[PDB]
Amino acid sequence: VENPSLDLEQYAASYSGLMRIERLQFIADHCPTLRVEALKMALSFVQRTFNVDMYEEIHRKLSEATALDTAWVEATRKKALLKLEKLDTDLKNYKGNSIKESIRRGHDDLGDHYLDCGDLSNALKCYSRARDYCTSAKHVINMCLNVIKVSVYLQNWSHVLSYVSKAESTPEIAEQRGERDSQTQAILTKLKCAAGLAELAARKYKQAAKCLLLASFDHCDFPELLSPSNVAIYGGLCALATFDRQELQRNVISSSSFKLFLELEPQVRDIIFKFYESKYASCLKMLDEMKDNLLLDMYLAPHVRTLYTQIRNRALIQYFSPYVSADMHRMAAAFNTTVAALEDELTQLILEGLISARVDSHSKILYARDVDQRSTTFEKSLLMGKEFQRRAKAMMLRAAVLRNQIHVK
Amino acid sequence: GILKQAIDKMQMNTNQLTSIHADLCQLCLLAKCFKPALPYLDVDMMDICKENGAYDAKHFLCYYYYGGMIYTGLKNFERALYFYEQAITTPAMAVSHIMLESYKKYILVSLILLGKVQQLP
Repeated sequence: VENPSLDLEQYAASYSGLMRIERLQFIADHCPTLRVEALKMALSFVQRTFNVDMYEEIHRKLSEATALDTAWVEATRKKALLKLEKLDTDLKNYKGNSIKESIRRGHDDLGDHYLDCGDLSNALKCYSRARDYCTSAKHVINMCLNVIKVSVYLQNWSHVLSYVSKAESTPEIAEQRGERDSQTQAILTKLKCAAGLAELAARKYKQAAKCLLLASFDHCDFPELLSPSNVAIYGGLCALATFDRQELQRNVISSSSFKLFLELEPQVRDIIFKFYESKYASCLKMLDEMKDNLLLDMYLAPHVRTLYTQIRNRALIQYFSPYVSADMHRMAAAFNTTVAALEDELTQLILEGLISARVDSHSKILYARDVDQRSTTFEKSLLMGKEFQRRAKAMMLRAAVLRNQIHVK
Repeated sequence: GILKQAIDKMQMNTNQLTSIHADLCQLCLLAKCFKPALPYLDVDMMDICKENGAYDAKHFLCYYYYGGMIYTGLKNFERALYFYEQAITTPAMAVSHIMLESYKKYILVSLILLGKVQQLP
C-alpha cells in the first residue's frame, strides 16, 4: 500500500534528463493516500529540467485534488518559438552548404527541443528523415542509438528490439572478437540493456534475463536507459522466475559478471541465494517485503504480480522434488501459509502443472505418484484401435453414399 | 412384425441399407418398443439399395436419426453419438429439419458421454 522506505530523492537523482519526470509520473499513479504529498515532493525536487506542459498538468491536478506567472511562461514559449525558428534557419543554411554533419546536428537539436517541449510526431518525422543520411559505421551506430532512445521514450518495443538486433548483426557480429575485449565506449552494454528492456516489456522474461546478465559494470550508469540497480533487480527477478537450477547456477550464481551488479542491491542477492539454498520462508518473506517498493517502478510494476506467481510456483516443485512422501504441515510452515491454502495450491498444481503427486487429506501427506508405463501403453493402444475401427466403418459408409449419389437438394 | 420380415426378404444381405429401415425405426419408436429394432441397428450398413430409383436422402437421414434416438432411449450414448454424426455429415446443399435437430441432439449426447462437444469430421 504505502511505503516510506523508498527514497524518492535518491531515486530521482539516480536518473538525469527528462526521463526522471516520467518515473515520477508513475509514483503519482501508484500512491494511495499519499499521491498529493508525493506529487508535492516531486514538484519541489524536480522542478528543474524545464517542465512546461507536465508542470501545468500537475499544478492543475493538485489544485483540483486539494493566477501564476503566466506571463513568464508565455514569454518562455515565445523564446522557444524564436529558438526553433533560428534552428530552422540554421538547418536551411546547412542544407544550402550541403554539410552532412551540420544537418545531422541541427536535426538532433530540433529533436532535443521537441523532447523538452513535448512534441513526438514532429520529432519522429525528423528522425525518420535524418535516418537516410549514413556514411560511416560510427554514424550508423550513433543514429541507431538516437532512434532507440527516442523509441524508448515513444514506447514501441518491437521496433527497438528489431533495430537493436539489426545493428548488432550488421558489423560482422560485433567485429568478431569484439575489438580487443570490447571498446572504451561501451555501446554493446547499452544495446544489451535496451534489448533486455524491450523483451521485458514484451512479456518475454527469459530473454530479458538471458541478455541482461551480459551487461558489464564498466558502463557505469546511463540515465536515458536503466540504472545499475534496476538492471540488477530485473536480471535477478526474471532469472529467478525463468531459469532452472542448472541455468541459475551457471549464469547467475557462478558467473563473475553479475555479482558486481548484485552488490548494489543486497536484497535480491539474498533472495536468489536463499532460493538456491532451499530456504523458502526467508526468500518469500523478503520477496513480499520488497514487492511493495517494486510496485512503484515504471517498467517492472505491470509484470510484478505474474513474476511473483511464477517464482512461488517454482519453489513448490523445488520443494517436492527430493521427496517421495512429504508432510504437509512442514510444507505449510516453510511457505508461511495454512494447510488448507497449501492443499488448494497443490491441487491446482497437480491438476495441470509439474507436480505429479496425490494428496492424502486424512493425514495431510503429499505422496509422489509413479506412473505405470505398461498399463498406459496398453490403454492408449486399445483406444487407438477402437477409434480406428470407428473411423474405418464411417468411411465405408461414406464411400457407399458417395457411390450411390445420395444428397439433399 | 411386418416391416421386419419385409426387410430381410427384400435386401441382398444384412449389411445392405434399404428404405424400410427408416419405417421400422419410426414405427418401433412411436410405440415404445425399442427391442425389435436392435438386430437391425447393431449391423453396420455398408451398401445402400438403389431401389430402381427413388431413395432420396430423406430415408438416409430418417434411419440414422431415428436409430440414434432409439439408442439414446436405451442409454447407449457411444453409438447414438455415432448415428447422429452419420446423420449430420450427409452431403447437403440445403437445410432440412433432420440435420438440424440431429446436430442439436449430437451436442447434448456428446456432453453426456464425453466432457466436450466432439469435433465433426
